[PDB]
Amino acid sequence: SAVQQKLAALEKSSGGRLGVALIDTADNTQVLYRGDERFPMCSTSKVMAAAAVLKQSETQKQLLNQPVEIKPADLVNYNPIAEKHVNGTMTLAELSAAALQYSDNTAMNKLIAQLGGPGGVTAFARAIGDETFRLDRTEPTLNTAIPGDPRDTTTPRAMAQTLRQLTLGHALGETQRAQLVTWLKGNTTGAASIRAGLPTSWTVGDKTGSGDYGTTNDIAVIWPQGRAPLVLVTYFTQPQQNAESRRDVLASAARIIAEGL
Repeated sequence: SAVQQKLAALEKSSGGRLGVALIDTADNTQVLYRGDERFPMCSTSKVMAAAAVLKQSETQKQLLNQPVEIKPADLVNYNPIAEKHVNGTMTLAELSAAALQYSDNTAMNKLIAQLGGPGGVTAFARAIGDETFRLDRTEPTLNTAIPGDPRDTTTPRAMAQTLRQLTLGHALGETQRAQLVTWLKGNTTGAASIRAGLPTSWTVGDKTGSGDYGTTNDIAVIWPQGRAPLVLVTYFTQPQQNAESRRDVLASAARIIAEGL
């Protein structure tokens, strides 16, 4: 299609490897570009950790209000919110919000711990029917994004389907789903990524990710004004370990997708 030729050209112009999956929930049509290739998730994996905690809260009704101590030893490389609460506590809700809306890496590690390790995050993916997602490491080493390394990867197609289920479907309870949507809509890190390729009137909830090898990712649910929502996953990684982030590629891919709907 026109759209796949334009995405291939964008990819060729960028020097990297681009993976895209769009689900249009109006007709359940899908547009895929390298849709079954593995990409390093980097911080887009935080969505799965937060959703797993939300799932636990369907039975432990008070779980999100549970205080969790933030100690200096807990701090890793990027902790914009947890830093503000060292030697104090954050609730699991506050950690989930921090992980999602600020990409706080300490918060992500506390969510992983709450789930019993990376295996507990992966287990949740399996439980909701995602056989592709794998979380193997904690922060910050899950962002190494080494070419060919299957650790901490998923595919665009798999992540789109899973994001759809978590936000628009019923993999979570009604209150939990609404909370996740509210968290994603409040993301602060996304302005230059998918959002930048889309009409300003559209409502977007997204989670970015960044890592080594210039890895630059964004996964989004999109609510156009007067139109069924869309799920869009854009993954991008590059051949040089020290390559710079290319959020403009994600904006451009979103724009190409938006041209056609």
